[PDB]
Amino acid sequence: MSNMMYNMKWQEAINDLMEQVTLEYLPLEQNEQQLGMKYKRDSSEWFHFWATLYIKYIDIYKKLEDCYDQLVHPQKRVLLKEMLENVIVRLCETKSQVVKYNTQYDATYKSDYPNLDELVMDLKLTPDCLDIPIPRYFREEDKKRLDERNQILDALLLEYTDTKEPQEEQYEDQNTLQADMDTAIRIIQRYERGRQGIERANLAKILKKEEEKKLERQKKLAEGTEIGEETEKDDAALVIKKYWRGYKSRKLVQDIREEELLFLGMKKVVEDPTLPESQYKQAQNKRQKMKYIQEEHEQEFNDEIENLKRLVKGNEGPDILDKMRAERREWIMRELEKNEFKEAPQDPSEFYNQQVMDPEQQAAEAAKAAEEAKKKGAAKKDDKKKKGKPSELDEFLENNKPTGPSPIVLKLQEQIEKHSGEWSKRDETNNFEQKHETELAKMLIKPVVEEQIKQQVDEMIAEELDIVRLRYDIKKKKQKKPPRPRNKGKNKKKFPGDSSNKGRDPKDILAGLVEKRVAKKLIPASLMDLKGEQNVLGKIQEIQADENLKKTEALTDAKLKKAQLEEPSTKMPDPSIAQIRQIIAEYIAFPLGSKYAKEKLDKMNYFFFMGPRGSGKTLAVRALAHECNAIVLDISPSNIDGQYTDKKQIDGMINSAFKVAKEFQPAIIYCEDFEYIFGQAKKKKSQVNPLFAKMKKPLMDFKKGKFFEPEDRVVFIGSTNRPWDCSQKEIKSFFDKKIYFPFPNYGTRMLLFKTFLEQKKVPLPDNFPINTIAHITEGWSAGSFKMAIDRVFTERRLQKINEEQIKLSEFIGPLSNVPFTSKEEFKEFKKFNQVVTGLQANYEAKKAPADDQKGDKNKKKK
Amino acid sequence: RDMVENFYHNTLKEISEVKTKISNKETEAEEKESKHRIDVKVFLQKVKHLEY
Amino acid sequence: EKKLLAFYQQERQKINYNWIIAKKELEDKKSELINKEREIQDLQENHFMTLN
Repeated sequence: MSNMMYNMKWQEAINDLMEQVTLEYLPLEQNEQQLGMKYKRDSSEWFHFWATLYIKYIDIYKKLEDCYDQLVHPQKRVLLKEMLENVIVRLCETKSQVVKYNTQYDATYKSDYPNLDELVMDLKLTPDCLDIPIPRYFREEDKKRLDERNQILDALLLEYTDTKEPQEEQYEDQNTLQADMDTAIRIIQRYERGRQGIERANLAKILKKEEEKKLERQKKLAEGTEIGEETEKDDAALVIKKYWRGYKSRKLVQDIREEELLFLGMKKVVEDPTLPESQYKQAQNKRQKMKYIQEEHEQEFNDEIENLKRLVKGNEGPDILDKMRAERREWIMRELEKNEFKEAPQDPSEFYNQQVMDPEQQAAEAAKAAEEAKKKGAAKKDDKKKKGKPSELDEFLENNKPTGPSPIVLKLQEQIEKHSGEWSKRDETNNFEQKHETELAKMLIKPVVEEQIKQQVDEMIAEELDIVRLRYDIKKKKQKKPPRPRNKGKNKKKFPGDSSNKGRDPKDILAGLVEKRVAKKLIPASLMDLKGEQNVLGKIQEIQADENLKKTEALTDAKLKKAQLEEPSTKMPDPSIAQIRQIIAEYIAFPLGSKYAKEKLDKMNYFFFMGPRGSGKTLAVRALAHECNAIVLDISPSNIDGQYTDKKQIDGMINSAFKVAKEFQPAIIYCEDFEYIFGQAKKKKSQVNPLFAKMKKPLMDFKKGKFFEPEDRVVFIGSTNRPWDCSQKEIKSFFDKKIYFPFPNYGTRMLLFKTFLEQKKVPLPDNFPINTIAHITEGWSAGSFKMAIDRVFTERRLQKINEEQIKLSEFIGPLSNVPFTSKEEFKEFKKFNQVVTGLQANYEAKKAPADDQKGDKNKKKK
Repeated sequence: RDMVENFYHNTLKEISEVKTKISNKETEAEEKESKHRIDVKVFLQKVKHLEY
Repeated sequence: EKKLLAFYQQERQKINYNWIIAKKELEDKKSELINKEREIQDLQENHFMTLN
């Protein structure tokens, strides 16, 4: 069931990969057949092509990752993993390529959040087709080191922290009253006395009304009025019967309505996860069994390979070993004849050197060497020439040449053909369990035994050659020692804190960090936990922004234009939550979670984040840490306040954290409140501790030194709450990339409301106007949303939700209580995003004309 | 929208039902193949009972 | 009111596309189940032939 379905899914994924490879080969061959002229392909067509490629590769990624998640053939699994990492790499490269050509509207947007919605709808897929949840195999793969790291972390936490549950984000409530118990008692007493007096005076009013009615009835009876009493009961019974029959009719009407709801399909039939027979439970059990299956096959296949290599070496070890001994003896005899027993070999290694020259190989390599070294010959004559500036067309063609087959393209394609040739043509009917085949085991084990034999024979024939050379008493021509490895005092970039951690092994530094609370076990989280919608109408927002800017260009009043341009260009749609999830996943999970992607992608390990408090930065940090099983070290001034009071301790802690990250791979460093360390010095006297600002120099030198190796899968996290505090130039030049979390929109905010309300286990009303509350709540961050939702519902309130349906006014009070972000803050966030990201740089780029000249500049020398 | 939500939900439910049907089908097929091989070996052992 | 109309329309179109995909997958899996039943019958027939 699972094996066959996953075989078909891999089949479809390889079909998609072959479709993309043929598609992209199409431009190269078309160019080859039409290389004569230039190509006037607008950025629109290239954008469509790369976006379709990106979406198809996303589908391939989804299918392949799920297959490896539930692919049980370890030989098949290894191929799936390598192909998946190669596809992930070319996917990141495709995303970058789409980023570069984001020149829509006749502009130069180098946006990390390209808009593919128009293609998405044109291609008949919903936005969720772009989802790229972070693969979960980053943990199982080489899980030993990370599991040991987590074991040590928990041991240290018990050593000092005394707690094991992952710390949750404790948000201090500003609703605390600094009053003595007497004040609260008096307030409660005033409340109770007021309400009791109200009740008693209401009773007095009721008694007055009763007296008035008694007087009126007495006056009426004084008139001798007779009122029939028998008919009153009959009238009451008739009215009650009519109302009861109407109620029966109505209840039956809504019963039929709900029957139509369930049958014709109005209300979804939600499956409770807790029930024993939930379909999700069956799927989870099957996945658990299947995964244990992949590990069982892995272990038994490793044991089979070990035993097979043992038996192979035992049976065919001595024989071919002696044969290659004889070959080495013959080569030594030929060597002696060539030197006439005067100069003999020292190592049989050159035996390979004389047999590396493959006929066809010698041809290919001789041609390549001649062609390469030919270019070196011409580098001697023309030197007096000038150093002329680069031509515009030269670089335009160099960076506009349609890229050919990337090497990773070659890797992925060739893997596809080899899998098709070997495993597709493999008859699994006899091997119904899809376990390893002995043939592949032998084929891939032969290298191990052969190389073991080669090493043993190399040693043995080394002794043989020594003895043979001594036989003729051939004095060993003194082996001139290679220049003594002077360990020069190279000025390796010295970082703060080295003095206090010299001679200490990593475990002691880890214990110190744990005792210092810098490192904490953050609550596990998933990237798909970031409830977010795709930029469905982001492109239309961009079109409207461009049109409004063009209309502004037509304006005549200089003052009006200056005022309009001073305020941030709100017309630009902010990066989508789906786009932000994609960017974070691609930049962190694959590099942090994959070594091959780290090598094959841009070597960046510095991310900055700008957003309102609780807007989801902690959610992203938790999701990444849980998915990649990475230690999170928060050096935020708030998380370290009250413990560091000198520069030496900060330097030592930074050095220890960096060393842990380098050696405790994977590792991640998070730091909030970055403004106090890189804020505006000229500003007023901030209440924050000045000591935090000193972190700039140590981190500055670290960044300028390239401390973390580009392939090393460790990243530094910078997320702030108020972007305007930090220096924009330093932010631009000090972090590899920056991300701004947009305020929730109508659709995304409403969906977040629905997700939280379902999370709290509150019933869903049919006539509830979600978008009304969405409008009422505009201007609040995600953290404020969560805080208000938690505040509104309590234990008894949640237990009483059935009796009282959710009411609009319930959210009226809390919304004002939680922190509120004014439109000015959003405008400043957008301005900082445009400036630090450099979008304003492009804006200024595409407005200055080229008419202005470079004339006289020498007269004004006085 | 309610129509399409529930039609999608019921279609997914029927997809899960067909998935379970298929899984049970492979279960029964594997059971029958195991019996097939078992009886084949039992006949080959009857070719020894015939020696007896 | 206008905003809610627009959102409901877009989300209805989304689930319409989702339901189309679900129906396609359901048809494919039903065909797969039919082929699985045919495979089971073929295994049974060959089993009887080998027993004979």
